[PDB]
Amino acid sequence: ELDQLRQEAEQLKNQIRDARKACADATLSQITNNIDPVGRIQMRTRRTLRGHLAKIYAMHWGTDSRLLVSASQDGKLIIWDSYTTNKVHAIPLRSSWVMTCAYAPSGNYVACGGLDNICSIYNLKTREGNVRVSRELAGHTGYLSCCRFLDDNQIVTSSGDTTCALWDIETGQQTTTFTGHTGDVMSLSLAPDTRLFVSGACDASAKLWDVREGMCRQTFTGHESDINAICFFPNGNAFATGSDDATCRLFDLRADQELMTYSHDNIICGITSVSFSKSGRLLLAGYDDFNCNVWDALKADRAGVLAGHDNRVSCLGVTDDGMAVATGSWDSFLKIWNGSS
Amino acid sequence: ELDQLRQEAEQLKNQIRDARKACADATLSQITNNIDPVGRIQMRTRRTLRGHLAKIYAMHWGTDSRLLVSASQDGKLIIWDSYTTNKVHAIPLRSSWVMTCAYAPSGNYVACGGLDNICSIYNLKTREGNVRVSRELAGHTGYLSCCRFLDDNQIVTSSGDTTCALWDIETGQQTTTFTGHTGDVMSLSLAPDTRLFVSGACDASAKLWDVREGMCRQTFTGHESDINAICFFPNGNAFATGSDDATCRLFDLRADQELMTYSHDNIICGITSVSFSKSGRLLLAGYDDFNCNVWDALKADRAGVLAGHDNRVSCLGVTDDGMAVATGSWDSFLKIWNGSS
Amino acid sequence: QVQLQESGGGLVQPGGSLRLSCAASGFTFSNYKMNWVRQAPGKGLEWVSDISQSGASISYTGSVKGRFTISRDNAKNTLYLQMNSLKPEDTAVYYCARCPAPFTRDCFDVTSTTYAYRGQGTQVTVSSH
Amino acid sequence: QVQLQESGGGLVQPGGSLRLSCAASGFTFSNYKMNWVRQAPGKGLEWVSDISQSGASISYTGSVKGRFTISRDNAKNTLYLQMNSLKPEDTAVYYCARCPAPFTRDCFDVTSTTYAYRGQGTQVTVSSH
Repeated sequence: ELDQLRQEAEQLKNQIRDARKACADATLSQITNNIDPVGRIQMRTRRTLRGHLAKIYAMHWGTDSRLLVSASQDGKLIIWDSYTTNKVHAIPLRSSWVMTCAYAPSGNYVACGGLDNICSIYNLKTREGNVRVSRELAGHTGYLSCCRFLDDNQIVTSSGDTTCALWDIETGQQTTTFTGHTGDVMSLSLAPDTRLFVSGACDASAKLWDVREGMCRQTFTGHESDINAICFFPNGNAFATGSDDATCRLFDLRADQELMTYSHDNIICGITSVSFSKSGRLLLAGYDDFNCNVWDALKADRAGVLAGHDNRVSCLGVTDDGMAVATGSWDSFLKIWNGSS
Repeated sequence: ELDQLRQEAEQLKNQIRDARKACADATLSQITNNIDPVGRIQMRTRRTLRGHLAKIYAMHWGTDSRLLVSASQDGKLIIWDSYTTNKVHAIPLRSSWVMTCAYAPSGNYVACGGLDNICSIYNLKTREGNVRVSRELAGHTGYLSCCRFLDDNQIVTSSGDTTCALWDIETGQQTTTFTGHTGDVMSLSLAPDTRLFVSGACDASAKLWDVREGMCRQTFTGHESDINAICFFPNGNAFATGSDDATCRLFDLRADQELMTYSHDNIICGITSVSFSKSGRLLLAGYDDFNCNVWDALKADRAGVLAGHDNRVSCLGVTDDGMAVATGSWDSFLKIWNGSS
Repeated sequence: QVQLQESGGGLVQPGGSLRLSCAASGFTFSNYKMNWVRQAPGKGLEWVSDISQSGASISYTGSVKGRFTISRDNAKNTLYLQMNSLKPEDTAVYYCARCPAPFTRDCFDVTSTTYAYRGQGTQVTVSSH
Repeated sequence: QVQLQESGGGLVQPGGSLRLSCAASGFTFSNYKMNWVRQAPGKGLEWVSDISQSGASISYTGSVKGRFTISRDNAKNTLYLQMNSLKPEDTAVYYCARCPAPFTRDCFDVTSTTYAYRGQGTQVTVSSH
């Protein structure tokens, strides 16, 4: 019984591999030879945000690219103003251990989660000005790893039990459950149209899930170790993935296979956060070796390096307009980098 | 390696059985048909000895058939005078649990033992009249089951670890060790000439040991359950054994096999003690069903029944001259039975 | 001489069936209570099942109830253990043991290292191949 | 895709010799530390042995030290476990495991129920016949 199913599964993997090989018309690097190189990029720290007691684990940018949300292990959730550096809110978290935080597109609500396995969402529309726990979600057995906002009522949540959930804020119950992973889901990214989202887990694989039907569409297996960071391409037809093996890989949904791999012999440390620019030409990946590297998504060349953190860069975010990049490390500091002419 | 040795042992065992069958010229019962039956024997309780607190476990007669030694589980070792009922000594034993007691042929020393695994010997020659522990022996791991006196300096001891020892009183160390049993040795009997002694164990077998050489000579396997009692024939060329299977069997050293079995359908209880008479014609075996039975050693007929005990007859002894028989039970009473004309 | 011989055993695929035979000689089989004992690799002896003199009373340990069937035959002087739904954890050496005393409900040291009233035993290995 | 295939095993007489082969594909064998894990019947997973990237460091469990030998061939991308003087209690299902991260000395959850970087394994049965 088991043998006949395992052999059939292996035959299916072989067929999928053959299909992938058949459609491999050429290589992305080969067709990008006749492209002017991006060249050296110099970015200078414009704003430095300090005040967090413990290490910063995650952060999220705002829709207007003005307010950002940061979470630290001390139990503080601080909303920063990137322009004037002013602090707008400082929410004392019920659980000190927080691993992720999300900013709603409307900015009215802010989500978070951590080892408590509880996704706490706070409402900023209160007239009194006192922030409060608008809603609490408890349906995940594993540690809370990531969460993204779909709208004012729907949120996509990732946990460490190899399950992703789609919660409804008003009812406080899971609407759709995604169970197709064999390892802890680390992070997920939302498509520009908020139709499909891909998730990276500890099984060295990335799965594409549809919000409505709730069934996985495509599975990508090109990494050698745990996948830590995932982000969508600006056009939504591709996504870049980072792992512990010191390698970033770009996957194309239409091609159903990896397009190019960004790896360096000198680099041997892991990758924590990755994100694209507005145009998608640049790929800013935060590395474990106390600094971040800006790669060229087309030429696989190190466009620039950002070394301004005393510890590993835990999170990295890019504004919607791409004006600046905010990097949070374990040194309790948030650095905002902007290009100069 | 194990198979080639086990098969050889089985082949040897077959050879012994064939040798036993070859020499089986006839049956003892067949040749005793032309013998006048013993007839009914009526024995009356002449002396009743009381004063022990707990159950009597063992007793031994003296050489002169005047003084007897009794041991009780309460920790007392009382020397009784069979004629006038007077008590001569009452030894407070260090260990309450006592399973055997011995009376030296000279009468100067008395031995005892029990669950403590210590064989305590007391000297009655003290001029002050105050008894004391003359010697203590500690070389047995199992419970002390039986012990018999060879002389004032040599004692044969049986323990519950399938080991029999020959201690030297003056030195207090084992002189010879007998290790050929696979079960707990319950009791042993001394030959009249003190050259060979037989031991019965829980492996449903009886072994003959040589005191000087220290090596087993013959092994008898005719019982079905644990052997509890064993006694020599007056002439020394045979011995009778009692077991839990409610059967007594007579074994002949020269014939190397059992001669005749004393069993009754109505009797289903175990056997605790057995002893021969002066002439050996009678077999007085103390049964578990609250009474003792006197069997005919040549006709396998119940000569008489002694029912004067409130509990199981733990021990039974016969004088050297055969005038009377003393039986000890768990009712704390010692009954002396003598025949009447 | 009381001797017990065990027959049957060997390699058995999990979920299969097997039969164990215990031939007794040297005593009255009907009168004595019977027992079965097993010893797993690296573990001690553990009691498996028991059957009374007439077979009117039978018992089983929790790990085997409903899987094994114990029966005795007085006329043929043999004891049986029917095994089915075998699992890989049941591999062990099975011993045919006799309660030491007759006409008795108890038997104390059947599961003892140096018991002198048990057979050599046989090896049973539930291994898939 | 990361996959590990185990070869060798089956029925072996006690005191004999055996060889276990672990073929690894889908990653750099040299850069990842390797491990051997066994699961006895009715018991949980237990760590057997480990070998470093270059093989200069090797360790063993107390129940196995001096009995098994572990070696790795980077050129052939294979891992070996040479077993001799086997005992009946050594029967178990052997898994070939890999440390989750490269260029690291620590392996946290190798001996875990839902480890996703270990092979299917092979069955080894040390039973005499």
